[PDB]
Amino acid sequence: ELIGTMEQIFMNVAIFEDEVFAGVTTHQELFPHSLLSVIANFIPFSDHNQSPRNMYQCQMGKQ
Amino acid sequence: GGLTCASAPQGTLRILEGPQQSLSGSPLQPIPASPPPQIPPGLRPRFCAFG
Repeated sequence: ELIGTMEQIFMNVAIFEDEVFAGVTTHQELFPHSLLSVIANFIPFSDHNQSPRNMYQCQMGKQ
Repeated sequence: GGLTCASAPQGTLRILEGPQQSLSGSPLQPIPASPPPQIPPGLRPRFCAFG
């Protein structure tokens, strides 16, 4: 399915499987890194760096 | 010979067309979960010391 910004507030969307439940979890996300941008998906292991650092990497990959 | 108001209706029927729910199967993903990165079998050292 395709959901919108206002339609997403009234529905449960698991990220990983085994997070899906029976009554809860109406939907599920395609990939776990769907939340991140195209450039933020080019940073390696962004999960183990602190966040202000991933914001500077995004701005430094464009210079 | 004209039209006059008749007795008030005693009830109302509202019709709509509706289909039903299937069983909950919840088939989340073709190849599901985040499959883990892993070791290539055997591998072997690709480097040796001198001497």
